[PDB]
Amino acid sequence: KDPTLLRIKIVPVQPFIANSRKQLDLWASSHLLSMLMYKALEVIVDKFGPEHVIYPSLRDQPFFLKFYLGENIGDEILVANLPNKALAIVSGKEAEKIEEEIKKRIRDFLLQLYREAVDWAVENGVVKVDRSEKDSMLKEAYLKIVREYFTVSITWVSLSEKEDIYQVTENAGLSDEDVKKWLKFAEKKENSRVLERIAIYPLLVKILDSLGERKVTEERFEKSEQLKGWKCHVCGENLAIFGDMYDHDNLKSLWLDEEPLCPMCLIKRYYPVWIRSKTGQKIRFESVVDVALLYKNWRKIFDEKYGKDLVSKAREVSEDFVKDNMLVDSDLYYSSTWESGDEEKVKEVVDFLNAAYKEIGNPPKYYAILVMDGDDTPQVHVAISQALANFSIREVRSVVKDEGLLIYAGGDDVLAILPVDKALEVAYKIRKEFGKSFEGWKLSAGILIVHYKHPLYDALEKARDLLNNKAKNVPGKDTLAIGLLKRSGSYYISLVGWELIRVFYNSELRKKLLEEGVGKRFIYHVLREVDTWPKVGIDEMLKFEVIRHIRGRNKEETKELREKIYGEIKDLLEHVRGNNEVEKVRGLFTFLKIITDAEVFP
Amino acid sequence: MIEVTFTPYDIPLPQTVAGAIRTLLFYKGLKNCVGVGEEEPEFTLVGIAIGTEKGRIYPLPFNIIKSEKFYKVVNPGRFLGKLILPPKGKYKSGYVTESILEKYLKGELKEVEENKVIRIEKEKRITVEFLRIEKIYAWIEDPGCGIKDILSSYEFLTLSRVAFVEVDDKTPDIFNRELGSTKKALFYFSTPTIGKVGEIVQELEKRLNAKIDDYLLVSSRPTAISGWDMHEKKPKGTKFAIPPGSVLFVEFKEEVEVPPYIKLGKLKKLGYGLALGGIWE
Ligand SMILES: Nc1ncnc2c1ncn2[C@@H]1O[C@H](CO)[C@@H](OP(=O)(O)O)[C@H]1O
Ligand SMILES: [Zn+2]
Repeated sequence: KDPTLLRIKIVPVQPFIANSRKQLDLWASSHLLSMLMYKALEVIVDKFGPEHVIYPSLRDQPFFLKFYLGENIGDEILVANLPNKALAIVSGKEAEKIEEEIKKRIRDFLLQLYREAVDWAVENGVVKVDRSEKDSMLKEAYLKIVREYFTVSITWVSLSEKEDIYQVTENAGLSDEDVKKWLKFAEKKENSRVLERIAIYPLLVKILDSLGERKVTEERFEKSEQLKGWKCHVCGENLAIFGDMYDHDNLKSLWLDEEPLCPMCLIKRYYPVWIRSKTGQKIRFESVVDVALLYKNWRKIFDEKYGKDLVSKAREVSEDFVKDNMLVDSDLYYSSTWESGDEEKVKEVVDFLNAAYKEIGNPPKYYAILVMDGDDTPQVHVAISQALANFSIREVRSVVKDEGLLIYAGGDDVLAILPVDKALEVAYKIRKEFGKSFEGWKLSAGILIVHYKHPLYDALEKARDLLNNKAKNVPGKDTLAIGLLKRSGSYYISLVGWELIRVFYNSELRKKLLEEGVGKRFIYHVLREVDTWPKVGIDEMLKFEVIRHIRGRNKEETKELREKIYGEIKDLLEHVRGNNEVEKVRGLFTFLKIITDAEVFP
Repeated sequence: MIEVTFTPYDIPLPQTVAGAIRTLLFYKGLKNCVGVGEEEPEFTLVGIAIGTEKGRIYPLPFNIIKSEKFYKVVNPGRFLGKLILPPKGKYKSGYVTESILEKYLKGELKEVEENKVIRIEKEKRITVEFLRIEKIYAWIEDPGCGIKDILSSYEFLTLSRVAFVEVDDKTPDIFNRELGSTKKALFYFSTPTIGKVGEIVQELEKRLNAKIDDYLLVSSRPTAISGWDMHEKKPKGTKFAIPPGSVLFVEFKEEVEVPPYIKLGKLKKLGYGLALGGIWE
């Protein structure tokens, strides 16, 4: 009818996602957020179809195919592909009512999962509470928290309305060097300054965004007071259910694993079963240890020479540690777990694993968190939405495969948990595909390598930091910030260009290190030569250290080797971020220090 | 107004300061202000600020975005009658010195150099994380509890860590500024301010007895405010505050004389709601 541009924004995102103890909560949060966008986009598709939703492109969106068209689709449904922002065109007369419908649908949807969640929690002993006092679980205090947690912000603008090109953009504060010219070329294409807004669509989107941000900070601070009482063990913010009726000890004795959950985190624990009973699907790897154990198929090699025995000696300790001839807790593959979480029947399990470690190698204890983000008419905008929709649904999914857990892929952004020996390769390919998708378009990323016991909220925060304050802070961006957070607390960071990965993989330096404590002292001496500017100069120092630690089998072979390692180092130096040569040498060697760490890459 | 400077050595920081003083009066008999079994004390903690070797520092205002080697100050734009903030990049956090904050409040700051933005050094401990802070400043309005004379008899107080105490009886320059009159004023929240945007604004109106045609809140994500409830033996109910660094842009109907500072929201007595006056063009 009367053309109107409408933007949708859902928050909070990262704070919600970060509030997770298990990888399953992380996935659930991400997935649920995507479901919220879906519940919001359906309100517009019901009234105008997928042709009026410019971004994201619903066309091939699994959620759209399975929940809207009802088709039967596979595990690809488990990946969150809908971002938290969207653009559509609606009847200007419909706008205001649509803003009310969308808020109500999301609000009703959550209250529903909550009610389903509470029944599930009781019927499955997540919370051991009287049949009677189960009703207090749906009192107002808890409904408030569920109802007010997310903030769906919708703002729109009339496309038909006419305004003075320059006067509108200047007043919105968009008069850049670019915008100034762009507009001109638009006044050239038409003998006029007073046009219909849809004539400056691009700049319209940005104004709409600003309008959107104004809307969110007015809506997100309206939260209601909360009853005094013990807080949720997962997020620490909201009241834990029953947290106002019991003392701290009595409260925790009422929950599975003694961890009191608030309404949101309860929905969080319940979301996986919901999605499973509604699609018959569930994530292949439930914990970070499952992903960690993919390193060099360690897990698969263990289940083919010690699987049966381990499960057997497990029951001997307790029938609980098993379920379907499998281990209940994936972390039971580690010695330490048994010496912590019939004393004598355990000494066996430990020693069994200890020996096994000597035959196939110690079990991987580190995993990787990969986060990626794009660096930096309407119908053409739609074409873009589709290239991105297709890149995130098919290409990203394509390169990850089953070597890790792809949690989110909403276009030019990615979140994934991967074993350490697949992180660099996966990240690189994703970036490569992204480039091909546009025959340019740069992508930045953060990879954090962390121990399986590290609190998930903190790891997620460091991964974001690596992305936003390291990688994206590099001039020209298009950088990968690699961070290694060791259990001892030591944290090594390195900023590199995407090509360093390729150059390093096919290098002699790489082979030479994977077969040397020679490489360790080479890395130490060089780093020690770059704490400050080396008097003899970067180049000469590198040759000196190369001659010092590199050797072949005979005078001629070692001559060739030193010459190649040095050359590869200079090449690699081409792809390390830094304000000068000493910073680059440091960065490259910190990177090397990271990939040659024996504990992380056993 | 008295200014107390705490030098630490091995609930939010504001309440910690507030409570540290309440406990001191308690054991020192002067319970006439401790406010036994009450949320707020008798005296009012106007606010708290932190410091390093460089002196007092403040959270970088949320409308100052990093853009290459500079932190550009972004002022309000306008669209169809609404005050808006033009899109110009993500907000990167950090702190700023009082000197810099003053230029910003006067509207004289266009951009701040990269090496001028401070990043507070963290410190892990066993797990817990703390900020390598050197000084904590506290401004208190004592209706007659004789807090100044009591503190001046102590060099050390408990914040369970300990801190050296210094009590200067003189309001800081930041609170004595002369901003002038204008219709385009701003309010920088130096401490978490508890309340609904709309409520804060009303209060702001009925306080400067003026009318507000439009306002824009540049903030980030709510600060969750906890606290212990002694008589209840439980944790206080969570409240969500507008985080320090947030800027309330205001456009008055008729010119107003911008106060150098003003308190808003709940828990004023505990240090919350300290807003500093500013101006924009
Ligand atoms: N459902 C989700 N799950 C994981 N990440 C998501 C997500 N939805 C959006 N994102 C990502 O969260 C970033 C910070 O808010 C967003 O970037 P924007 O700044 O919103 O573009 C998304 O990349
Ligand atoms: Zn929670």
